[PDB]
Amino acid sequence: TLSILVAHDLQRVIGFENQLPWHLPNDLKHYKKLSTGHTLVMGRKTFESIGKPLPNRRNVVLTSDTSFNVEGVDVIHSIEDIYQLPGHVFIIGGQTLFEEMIDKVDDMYITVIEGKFRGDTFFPPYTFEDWEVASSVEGKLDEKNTIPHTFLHLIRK
Ligand SMILES: NC(=O)C1=CN([C@@H]2O[C@H](COP(=O)(O)OP(=O)(O)OC[C@H]3O[C@@H](n4cnc5c(N)ncnc54)[C@H](OP(=O)(O)O)[C@@H]3O)[C@@H](O)[C@H]2O)C=CC1
Ligand SMILES: COc1cc(-c2c(C)cccc2C)cc([C@@H](C)C#Cc2c(C)nc(N)nc2N)c1
Repeated sequence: TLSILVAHDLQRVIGFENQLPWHLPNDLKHYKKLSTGHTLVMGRKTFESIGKPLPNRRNVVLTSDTSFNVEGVDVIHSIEDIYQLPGHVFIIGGQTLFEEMIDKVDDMYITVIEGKFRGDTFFPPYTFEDWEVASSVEGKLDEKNTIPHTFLHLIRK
């Protein structure tokens, strides 16, 4: 199966100057959980901002740069390449990837940040008519997680 995994605010902002405008450990913990034992696909400029890759899951990068051959990471160069990848595959960003993939994924896992942050990169608009709300869970807030957030699981009708 093919899923989107994203965190966006109330105006679908996802990043500002190449990092997440917010910091929310519980999203990261939530993000962390589902990814384990699966494939993750990202645009070069997303991987760039992480540098250090994630343990215990197949990290794949999409770039047209054949020249890049960075240690311990699989490379692809087109969308077709994605179709030919076993197991459960996750689209993790960034924008230009989400834009391309939103109409191809089976379901979506969205953390909705209940706020309005300044951003320069966005998640594509989408209507609930196309999307069965399979689940909706309010995130708990403590001292380390100060921002209201909702974990959604949207499935295409
Ligand atoms: N809130 C969230 O859940 C997340 C937010 N972000 C945010 O996203 C922002 C980055 O967004 P964006 O600029 O879109 O970054 P991307 O990682 O999506 O960079 C896009 C790159 O992917 C490659 N690419 C995309 N499509 C193709 C294709 N069809 N064929 C070959 N290569 C392709 C290109 O690389 P190349 O030119 O080398 O070929 C392109 O430059 C950051 O600000 C970051 O903070 C990122 C992930 C998650
Ligand atoms: C090292 O672990 C990361 C750290 C950051 C990071 C943070 C949290 C703050 C400042 C700068 C950076 C680079 C970003 C990520 C990216 C890959 C992601 C993601 C993502 C998340 C967090 N949630 C949902 N739902 N989808 C997502 N694709 C991973």
